[PDB]
Amino acid sequence: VNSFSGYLKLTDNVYIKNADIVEEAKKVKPTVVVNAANVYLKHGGGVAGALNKATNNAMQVESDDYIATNGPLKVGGSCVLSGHNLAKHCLHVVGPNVNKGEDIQLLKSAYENFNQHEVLLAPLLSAGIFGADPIHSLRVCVDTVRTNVYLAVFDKNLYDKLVSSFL
Ligand SMILES: CCc1c[nH]c2ncnc(NN3C(=O)CC[C@@H]3C)c12
Ligand SMILES: [Cl-]
Repeated sequence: VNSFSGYLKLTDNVYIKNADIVEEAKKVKPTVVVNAANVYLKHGGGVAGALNKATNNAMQVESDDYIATNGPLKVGGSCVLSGHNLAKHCLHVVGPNVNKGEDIQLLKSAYENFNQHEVLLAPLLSAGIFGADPIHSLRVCVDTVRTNVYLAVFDKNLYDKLVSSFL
């Protein structure tokens, strides 16, 4: 038993809710919150901008030090950093940005990072401002992640579409 509440069980291991991931994180304080990161960990907008704002920019400060030491992530890759006031850890995961021509097949690689964590709160990777169809992102998630994932979808109209088209 865990502290997540109000989710639709899509499968044995995937759950979904209409909520802002930032508010879910503040309420639950999960072990792992997933950020929809870019390779430079420049958290300007979308999920990343919202999470970073909620940390009062501490996420960005930590991220800039990470990049200065290690260089950029790979598309499809990830790193574990602090979750600051939102979670124990933040798993920064880079899904492909189809607006930049990046291979949508890399979305499966991106979701594979989730399997290194038993339970995660997460957004739909590559969707939103990253340009991919959220319906596709949800399907890849279900077909790739085997650990317990709680997906927060802020857009209510999209949530309804994701639910209705699922089975
Ligand atoms: C609007 C930005 C945002 C803030 N907090 C969020 N929490 C969850 N998802 C979010 N955005 N997204 C959707 O709602 C559908 C896919 C895309 C990632 C957000
Ligand atoms: Cl977004």
